[PDB]
Amino acid sequence: SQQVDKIKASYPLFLDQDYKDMLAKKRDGFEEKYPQDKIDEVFQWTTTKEYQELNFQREALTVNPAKACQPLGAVLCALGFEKTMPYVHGSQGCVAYFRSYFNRHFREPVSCVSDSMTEDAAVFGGQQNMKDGLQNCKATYKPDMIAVSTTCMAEVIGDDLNAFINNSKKEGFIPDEFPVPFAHTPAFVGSHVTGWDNMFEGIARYFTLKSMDDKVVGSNKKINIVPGFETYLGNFRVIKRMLSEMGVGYSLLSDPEEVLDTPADGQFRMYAGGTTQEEMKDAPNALNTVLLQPWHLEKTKKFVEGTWKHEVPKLNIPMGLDWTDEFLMKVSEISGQPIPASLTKERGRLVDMMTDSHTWLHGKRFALWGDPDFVMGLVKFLLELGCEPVHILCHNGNKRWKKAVDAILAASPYGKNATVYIGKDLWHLRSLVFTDKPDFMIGNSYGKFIQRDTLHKGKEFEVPLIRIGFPIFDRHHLHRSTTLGYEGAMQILTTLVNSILERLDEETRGMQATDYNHDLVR
Amino acid sequence: SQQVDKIKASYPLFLDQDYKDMLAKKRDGFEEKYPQDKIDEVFQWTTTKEYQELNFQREALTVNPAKACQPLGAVLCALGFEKTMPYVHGSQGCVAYFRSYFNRHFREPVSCVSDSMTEDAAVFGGQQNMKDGLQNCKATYKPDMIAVSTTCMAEVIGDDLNAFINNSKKEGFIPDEFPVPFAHTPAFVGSHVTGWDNMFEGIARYFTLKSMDDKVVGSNKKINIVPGFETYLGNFRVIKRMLSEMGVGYSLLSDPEEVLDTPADGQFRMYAGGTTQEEMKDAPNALNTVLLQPWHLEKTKKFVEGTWKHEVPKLNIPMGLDWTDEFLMKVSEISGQPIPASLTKERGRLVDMMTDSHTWLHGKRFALWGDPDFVMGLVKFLLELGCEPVHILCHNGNKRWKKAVDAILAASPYGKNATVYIGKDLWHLRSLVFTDKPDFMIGNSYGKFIQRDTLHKGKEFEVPLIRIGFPIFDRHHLHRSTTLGYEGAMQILTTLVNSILERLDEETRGMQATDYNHDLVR
Amino acid sequence: MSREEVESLIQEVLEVYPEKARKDRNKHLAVNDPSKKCIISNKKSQPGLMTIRGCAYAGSKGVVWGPIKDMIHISHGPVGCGQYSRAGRRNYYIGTTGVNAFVTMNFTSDFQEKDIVFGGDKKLAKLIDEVETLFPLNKGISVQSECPIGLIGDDIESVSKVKGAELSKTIVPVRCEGFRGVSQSLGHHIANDAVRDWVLGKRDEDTTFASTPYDVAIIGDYNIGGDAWSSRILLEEMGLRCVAQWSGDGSISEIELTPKVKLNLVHCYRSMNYISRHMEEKYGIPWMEYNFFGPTKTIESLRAIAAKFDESIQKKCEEVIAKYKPEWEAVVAKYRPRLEGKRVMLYIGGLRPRHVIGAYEDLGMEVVGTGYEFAHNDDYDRTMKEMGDSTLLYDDVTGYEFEEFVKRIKPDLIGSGIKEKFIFQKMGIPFREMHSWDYSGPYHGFDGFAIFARDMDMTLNNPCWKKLQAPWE
Amino acid sequence: MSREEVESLIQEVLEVYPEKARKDRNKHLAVNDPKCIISNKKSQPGLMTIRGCAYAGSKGVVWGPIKDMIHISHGPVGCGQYSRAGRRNYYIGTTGVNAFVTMNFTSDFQEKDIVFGGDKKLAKLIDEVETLFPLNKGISVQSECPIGLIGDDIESVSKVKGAELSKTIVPVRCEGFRGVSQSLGHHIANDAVRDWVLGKRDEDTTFASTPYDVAIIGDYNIGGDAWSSRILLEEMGLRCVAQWSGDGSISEIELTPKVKLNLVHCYRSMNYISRHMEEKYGIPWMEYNFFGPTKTIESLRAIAAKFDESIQKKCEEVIAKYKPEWEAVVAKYRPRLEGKRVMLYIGGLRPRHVIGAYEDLGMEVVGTGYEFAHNDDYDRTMKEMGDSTLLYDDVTGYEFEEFVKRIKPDLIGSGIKEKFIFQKMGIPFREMHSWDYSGPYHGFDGFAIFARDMDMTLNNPCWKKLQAPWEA
Ligand code: ICS
Ligand code: CLF
Ligand code: CLF
Ligand SMILES: [Fe+3]
Ligand SMILES: [Fe+3]
Repeated sequence: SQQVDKIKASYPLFLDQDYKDMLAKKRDGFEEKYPQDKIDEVFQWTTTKEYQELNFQREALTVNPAKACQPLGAVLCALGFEKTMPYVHGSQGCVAYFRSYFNRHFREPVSCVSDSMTEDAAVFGGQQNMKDGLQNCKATYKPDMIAVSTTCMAEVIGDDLNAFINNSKKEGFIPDEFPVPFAHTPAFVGSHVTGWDNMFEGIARYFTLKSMDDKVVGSNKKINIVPGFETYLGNFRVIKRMLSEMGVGYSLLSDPEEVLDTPADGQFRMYAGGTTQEEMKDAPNALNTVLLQPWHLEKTKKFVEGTWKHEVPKLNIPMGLDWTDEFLMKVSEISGQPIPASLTKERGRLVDMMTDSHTWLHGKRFALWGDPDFVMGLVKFLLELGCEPVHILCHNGNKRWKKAVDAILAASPYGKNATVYIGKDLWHLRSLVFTDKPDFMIGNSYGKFIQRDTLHKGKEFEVPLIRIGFPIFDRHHLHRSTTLGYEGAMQILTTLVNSILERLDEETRGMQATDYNHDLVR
Repeated sequence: SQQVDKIKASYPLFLDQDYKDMLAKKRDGFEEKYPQDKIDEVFQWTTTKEYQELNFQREALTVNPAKACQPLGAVLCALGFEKTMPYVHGSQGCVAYFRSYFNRHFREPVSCVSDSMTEDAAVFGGQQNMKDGLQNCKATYKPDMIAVSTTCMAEVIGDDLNAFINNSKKEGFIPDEFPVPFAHTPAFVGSHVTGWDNMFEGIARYFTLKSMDDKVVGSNKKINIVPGFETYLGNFRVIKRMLSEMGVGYSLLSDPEEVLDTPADGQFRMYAGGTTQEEMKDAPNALNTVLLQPWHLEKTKKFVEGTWKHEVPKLNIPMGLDWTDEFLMKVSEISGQPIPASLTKERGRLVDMMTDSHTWLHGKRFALWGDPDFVMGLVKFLLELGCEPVHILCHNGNKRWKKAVDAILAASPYGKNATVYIGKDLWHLRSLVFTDKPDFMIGNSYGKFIQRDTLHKGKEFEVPLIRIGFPIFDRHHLHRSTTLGYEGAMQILTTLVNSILERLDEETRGMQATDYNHDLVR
Repeated sequence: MSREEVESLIQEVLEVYPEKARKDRNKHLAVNDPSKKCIISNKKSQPGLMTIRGCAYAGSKGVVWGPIKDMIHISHGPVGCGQYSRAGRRNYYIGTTGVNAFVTMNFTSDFQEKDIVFGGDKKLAKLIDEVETLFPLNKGISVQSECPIGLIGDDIESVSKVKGAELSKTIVPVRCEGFRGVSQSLGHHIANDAVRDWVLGKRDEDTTFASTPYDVAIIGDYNIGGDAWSSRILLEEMGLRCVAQWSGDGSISEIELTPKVKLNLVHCYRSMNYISRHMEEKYGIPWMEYNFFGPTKTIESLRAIAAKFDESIQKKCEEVIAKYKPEWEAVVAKYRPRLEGKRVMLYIGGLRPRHVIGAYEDLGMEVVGTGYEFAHNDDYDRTMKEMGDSTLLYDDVTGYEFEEFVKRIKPDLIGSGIKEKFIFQKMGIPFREMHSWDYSGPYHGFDGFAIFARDMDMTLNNPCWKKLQAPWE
Repeated sequence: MSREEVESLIQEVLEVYPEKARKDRNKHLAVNDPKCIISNKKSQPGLMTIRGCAYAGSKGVVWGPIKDMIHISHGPVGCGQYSRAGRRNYYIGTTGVNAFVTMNFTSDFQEKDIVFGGDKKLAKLIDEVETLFPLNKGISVQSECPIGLIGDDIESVSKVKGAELSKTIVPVRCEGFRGVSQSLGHHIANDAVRDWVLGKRDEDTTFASTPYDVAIIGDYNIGGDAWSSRILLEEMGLRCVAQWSGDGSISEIELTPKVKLNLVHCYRSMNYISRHMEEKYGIPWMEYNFFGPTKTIESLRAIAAKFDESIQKKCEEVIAKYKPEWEAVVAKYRPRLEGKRVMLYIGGLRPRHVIGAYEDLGMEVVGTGYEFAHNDDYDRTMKEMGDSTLLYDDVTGYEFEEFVKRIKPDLIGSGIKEKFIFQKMGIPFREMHSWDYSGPYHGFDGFAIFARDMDMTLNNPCWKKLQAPWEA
C-alpha cells in the first residue's frame, strides 16, 4: 500500500506489516533457513580471535579484496592525455566494467573502447580485431591518439601488441604517423596501480625513445610531474596551484582533471584538456622528473632515469606536514625558485589547525587501507597529529614498502601499537577491528560493510568509517576533495576531528543519561 | 576508579556503577525531584501542538534567541581594518563576552578593549574613561586606528561619543589627527548585524564626509564591496577570487580575513591585513558600491547613495546559482569586464553537481534559521535544488524582508508548504520541528539541543542538524568554509546531499532488518 | 518526426563509419511498423565502437547466480571481475551477510602468474576448504569462470565433483568465461544450464514437499530494489502460493523446490526462458510470460494468471485489482498531468526496453525510441507490438549512434544505464537509470508504480534543467 | 629566574604605559618570598583586561548551575546569549522539562523597555514561564546593565509575583557596571541566596539529620568535578546533603542549614554565605583542596579529624584504595612532565589550588595570578608558591605576553581569550577554566585525567613543527 501523500521507496516500504509477514512466510516455507540462534552464535564466532587465526591462515581464498586489476589504471592514465581514447585490446566486458567503476566514483562520463575479442580470437589471435578496432575508433570518435592496454584474455593467448599495431599501420588501417602507444597490462600481475605505471611508461617510450639525440636535460627549464593513479580532482589542482605560486615551470604528464570535470552546459565533451603530445616529446628536456607516488611508478622511474637521464629525487608522496615541506624544498632546489610567502603562511595555517585540534586527535586509534603511497602518507600524517594507526592494510603492497612504513612507525611513539599488513583483504581487516577495536576506519566505500558488522555486535563495538580513498560510491562529490599538500592536510584534519566530534555528540545525546557531556563548546 | 592504561574523561567515567548509584542516591534523598513518570508526561506535552500554540502566544519572554547584540557586530566590522583596535565604550564584561564568543567560533585570537566604566561613570558619564582609555590603548597596543562603539550601559546614561572623543584630542590624550571613528551601537536596538551596519557607516563618515570636494565617481576604476557581518573566511576569499579572475578593480571595505586566520609560526600577530585607511578615503572615487548583505546594510546604503552619490545596484546576496549569476553580470556591467571562461566553467560544474545529486535532494524538508541575508540565500538555493524550506526563522528579521522572502517562495512550487517566521526564537522552532517534522535543520550549534529534544521523543522523530551559520562551537574549522558564489553553492550542495546519505546509511544499517537498502552505490 | 526523416537520420549517422562497420551497423538500426522483418540482433559487436554490452561472466555471476543469497559464488580468475561487480546490481535479499547470506560479498581466487602457468585447480580445491571452515552456514558454492579459466586448460568440473562429493555439498561449476558469446546473453544460458545440471534435479525423487493447486514460482525477477517483493505480495494476495523466486532474494532450496510448482511465471523471458522450457519438458510444468510494469500491464497480467486456475483465484484477482484501484488512480491523477506528452528514449538490456512502455503510457508518455543491448530476434518480435509506428529501434547501439539519435530527436527523457547517464545530463536531457532504478525503486506492481511515477516526475520536472545555459552565453 | 631578573622584567614592561596606568599597574605586579601586592581594584581603561562583570559572577557562576530553577537574563539580548552553555557546570536532568541550565531565558529589552521600564514586561514574563515550564522550582531574575540605571524595581515584582504564585522568585541586582570584576557578582549572588532562599526551612524539623552530614560549598562541577569529589567523601562515610551549585537543586540548598560541616572548595566565591551560616546556624566551615593526590590526601584527613574515629578509619581506607591508582598515574606521567615550568593565570581560586597537582607531576609554577582575587586570596598563595616566582593581579594582555616572552614557560594555563595567543607563539596551552573540554580534575579520578591532559598537550608533536624547515 502506498499513500500518494508520502510515497515510500524500498526503505521503509518493506517495513509495513503486510510486507513483513509475507517475507516471514517466504522464509519459513521455502528458504530452509538456519535457526536465528545458530546465525547469532556463528556471527559471534566470526568476531572472535579464534576465527581471526583461521581467517589469517587463508592461502587460496580472498574475501572482499582492496585492489583492482591493471587495465583499470591504464585507462585512467590514458584519459589524462589530450584527446586520446583509452583502448583495451581484449574482451569487451572489462571495458563495460572499467567505465562503470569510474562512472560511479567520479559521477562523470568515462570514454573507453574495446576491440571485442571473442571465441574466435582465443584460437587465432586478436590481430584482426586490432586492425578494424583502431580504424573504427579513429573514424568514429576522432581522437588524436589511441593508448592500448590489454585484458587478461589477450595476455594469456600471448598477443604481441607491438606487431599487431605495426601491421595495422602497414596495411593502411590507421595512418603511419597516428600515435598509438601500448602497454601489456596483465590482470594477474600487481594491481590497478601497476596498470597505471605500465601504461605511462609505454606512452613515455613511444614519444621519447627514438629521439633522445636532440635532447639536453634542463633546456626547457621545467619539472616533470607524474601524479600516478589519482582519483581526487583536488590533488591534481593543488599540485599545479603550488607550482604556479612558486613560479616553477612544470609539465603534469597525465592530467585527467578537465575530462573528469567537464561542465554541464547542454553539450557533451568526450575530450577535455589533458597533457598534449608536445609536452610528452619535450619532457626529456626538463630539469628533472618528480614522482608523486613512487611506490607504484618504479617501471617509469627506471625509464626516466635510464633513458631521459633525469636524477629522480627520492621523495615520499607530498602528504602531511613534513613530506609537503620536503617536496616544496626539493622543487625549490631543482628549479632555483624560493618558496613564496603564500606557502609559508599556508603551512603555518595548517599548523595552527593542528594546535587547535590536538586535544581531540591525541590517542585516537585508526584502522586504514588503500594504495601504497596513499596509505603511507596517511600513516605519516596521523602520526604528526598524535594518532595511532593501529591496523595498516595495503592489499597491493610489497615487502620493501612494508619495511619503509615499519621504519616510519618505529621513528615515533604513536606507532608503537601499529602493525602493517600486506596481501590481506577487508575480510582480514573485519577481524582486526573486532579483536583489536580501533576508534575509526579510514578507507573507501567497501568499509561500510565492516562498520555494519561491528554495529551488529553492539553499539559499543561499532567502528565508524571515514571515507578517504577509492572508490567512494555511497557519497557525492568527495572526488573533488584534496589529500595532497597543506590544503589536503587541512581537509583531512577537518574530516578526522569532526568525525570524532560527531561520534561524541551521538554518544552523549541521551537525555538524562549521557547528555551531561553534550557540550555546546568543544 | 581509574585504569591507568584506559583513562576515562567525564564521559564515560560517570557511567560506572559507583557513580551511577551515588548520583541516584543524591537525587532520591536531597533533590526532591519530580517523578520521572511526571516529567515524561510533561516532555510529551511540550511536543504537542497545544503547547506550540501557548509557545507562540509569548510576547514578553524570549527562550534561546537566535541573535546577539549590536556591539558584537561592531567589533567584527572594526577588526576588518588595518591595524585597527576595536574599542567599545562602556563596561568591560561585554568585551570578555564579545572576545570569548568570537574566540570559540574562529579558534583564533580576538583583540578588543573596554574603558571599564563602573558605578562612578554611571552617575557622572564616561568622559574620563574615554580619555584614559584611548590614551592607554594607543600607547600599549600601537594601533593605527581605534573604532569606538558602545555597551548598553553607556547608551542608557546618554554618553556623547563625538564630544568625548573631541575632548580627548582637545586635552592631548590622543593626537588630533589620530583616526578615531565611532558609532552608537545600543544593544536594545536591532541585533549584532545592526552593530556591523552602524560601525561601518561611522567609519565611512570619518574618512569621507569632509573630503567630498575633490571626489569624482569612477576615477579610480574600482568597485567597492561591503561584506557585512560575515563569519566564514571562504566568503571573503571567494569574492576576491572571482573579482580577480574577472580582472575587475575592487576594494573590499572591512576585510578581517587575515586577522582571523594568522599562521602559527612561533609568534603572535595582533594585527594583520585589513582595509587600509587609504582605501577608505579613496572609496568615493569608485564606479559604484556593492552591498553583499543589503538587508542589514540599510544605513550604509543611505550614506553611500546620499554622500558618495553611488547607484548601489539592487543585488541579493550572491548565494546560489541565480544570485551568483546576477552578481557577476552586475559587476561585469559596472566594470566593463567580461565574465571569463573560468567562471563560466565553474558555474557549469555547479550545475553538473546539481543534476548529479537532484534525485536525493528532491522534496527534502528543511527547517533553518540565521541572519536575514544568509537565510534568504539559503532558501533561494534550496528551491533551486528542488528542496522545500518548510520552516524559515529569522529572529532579527523585519517585516519587509519577510515579504521579500514570501515572494521568492511563491515564485516556486517547492515553497508551497513554507512559512517565514520573524521575531521568533529557537524555542518556537523546537515546537515547529515536533508538530511539522522536517527532515533536517540548517542552523548554528544551538540547534544541537533541538536535535537532542527530537531524539528523546523517538528515533523516527529525530531531526539531524546541518551546521551552517554562526556560531559553530562544537565542530572545528567550519569557519574556513564558503557559502557564497558557485564555490559556496558546491560546498552547501555536497554538505546537504551527504547529510541525507549518511542518515540513510544509519537507518539502513540494521542487519536482517533494514540493511537490504544498505547499498554500496548511491 | 516520422518515417523518411528517421530513416534519413539513420543513413545520416552511418556515413562516418568505415564500410565494414557501416554495412553491419545498418542492419541493427530500423524503424517500426506494427519473421526477422527489419532488424538482426545477437551478433558480434564491431570492434572499437564503444559498446555498452558486458560479458558472459556478467550474465552468469552478476545476473543469475549472484542474487542466490545462501550460496557462496567465487569469481575464479584475476581480481578484476569480482571487484567491479561487487554490489553493483541492487538485487535485494533478507539475510545476515557474512553468516548465512553473501550476495554483496566478493569471493575470488585472485589469480597470480603462478596460477596462469600451473593452472588453478589445486588452488580452487584449497579455496573450497578455506570457504568451508570460515563460512560454515553456506548452503552451496558456485564457481564462476573468468576469462583465463578456459584458455589455460583448467577443468573446474572435476574439482567440483571431487570436492562436492567429499564435503557432501553442491558445488556448481559455471564456464561463463567472458570471451564466450557476444554479450551477457550467453551468460544467462550458460548459467541456466548450470542450474539444470547441478541444482534443479536434486529433489526429483524426494516426495516430502506438500504441494497445492496454487503453487507457483517467479522466474526472471531479480528483485531490483525489491521488485520481486512488490510482485509477490500481489500474487499471494490473489490466493497463490509462491514457492520460489529466481534469483532475487532466492535461496538454493527455493530453486530445488521449483519442480514441484504448478505454474512458472516468467518475468524476464530473455534470461530465464531456457530453464523454463526445460522444466516443461522434464516436469510438465507450463510457463507463461507476464508484465508487472504499470497498472495496465499488471491488471492485464493478474487476470491472465488467474485464468490458469479456478474461479476462487479469479474472484480474489478482482478483489486485489479493486483494492489497489484507488491507489494507482491517485498516482495517475497526480503525476500524469505533469508527464503527459513527454517523449522518452530507452536503451537497456534484454527485457525492460519493451516491458516498461506500458508504464510510461499509463502516465501519458510516448516512447519514440527503444533498443536492447543483447536481445535476440524473438525479443524484438514482442517489441514490435508494444511500440507505435515510425519509432526508432536500435540493437547494440554504439555510443556515437546513441548520442547522435538523441540530438536529432530531442527526447524529453532518457532511460538507460550508468555508462550513458552522465553523457546526457550534460546535454541537458533528464535521465533515469533503468537498471538500478537510480538507487530508488521498486518499480514492479502497484506499489512500484507510485515510486516509478514519482521518480519520472522529480527528474523530468526538476528545476536544474532550466539552468543549463548561463544568462550571458 | 634570577630575582633581579624578574624585578627588572616587571620594570622594563611598564615603560610602555603612560604614567597614570604605570603607577597603578606597578602595584599589581610583584615577586614573592614565602604585604607586597594589592588587588580587587579598578581595571585601568583600554588595556585589554581579561576580567568579566558582576553579571558573569552571579548568573554565569553562582546561580546558573542550579538546575531546577529558571534564571532570567533581565535586559538586552546580549548577556544571556554569550553565556549560554559557556562554562561546563555539569548536571543530571531533563533540559526544558525539569532542568534548565543550558537554556537561555531572557527578556530581550527593546527601546520601549528602556524608556518605560521593564517591570510590566517582567511580570508578564514570569507568567509565560509558569505556563510553558510548569516543573520549574523557582525563578531568579539576574539584572543586566540597564536594569539599575533606568530605575527598575525587580524586587517589588519578585515579592508580588512570588506571593501570587506561591513560588520563590529571587531578584538579583548583579548589573555588570557594579563592582570591578566578577567578584562582586559572587557577593551579590551570595546575599541573594541568604535573603530569599536559604531561610526557607528555618521552621522545618522534618529532615532526619546525621552526625556525618556535610555539604560542599563552592564546587560548580566543571566537567563533573563535584561528582568526582562527592564520591570520595561518601566513601569516607560522610553524607553530602547539598552541592552548591554544580548540579545543585533549590531543595539541596534549602537543606544546607541542617548540616554539621560546610566544606568550602572555592573561598573567594562562597565565603560570604559560609560565614553567614556560621553566624545564623552555628555550622562551622573549613577550606580544602581536591587538586592532585597530595592535597587530596591532606584534605581527606583534615576533614576526617572533624569527626570521630570511625570516619578517620574509613578515611585511611579511602586513601589506601586509590593509592595504587594515583601512584600509577605518577609513575606513567611524571617522567614526561618532570622539571617543566608552568605559568598560570585564572580567576580567584585555581591559580593557587592547582599548584599542588602540578608538583605531584614534578612541574614548577614560575608564575601565577588571578583575575579578581582579594588580598586574603594572595595571602594563601604566598604559602603555596615558591621563592622568587612572579605574581600578577588583573594582568593585562600586553603584560601577559611580555612575561611569557622572557620567562619562556613550558606550558601556560589560562582562559579562552589567551589560548590562541600563546598557541601561535609555540607554547603549549591548557584551558584551566573549561578544562579544555576535558576533566574532571578534582579528586583521584580527576588527577588521572589532569595528568594525561597536561602530557598530551605539552609533549604533543605539533609543537616542534612551528618553524618552516627553509626559514631556518
Ligand atoms: S535479467 Fe537482464 S541489463 Fe532480464 S542482464 Fe541485465 S535485472 Fe537489464 S533489461 Mo541490467 S535482461 Fe534483468 C537485466 Fe533485463 S542486469 Fe538487469 S537491468 S530484466
Ligand atoms: S570479459 Fe568478463 S569482465 Fe572481462 S576479464 Fe573476462 S570475464 Fe572478466 Fe576481469 S580480470 Fe581485469 S576485468 Fe578483464 S582484465 Fe581479466
Ligand atoms: S557588563 Fe553589562 S551585565 Fe555584564 S555582560 Fe556587559 S551588558 Fe551584560 Fe553588553 S553584552 Fe550586549 S552591550 Fe549590553 S546586552 Fe550585555
Ligand atoms: Fe558529474
Ligand atoms: Fe587557531
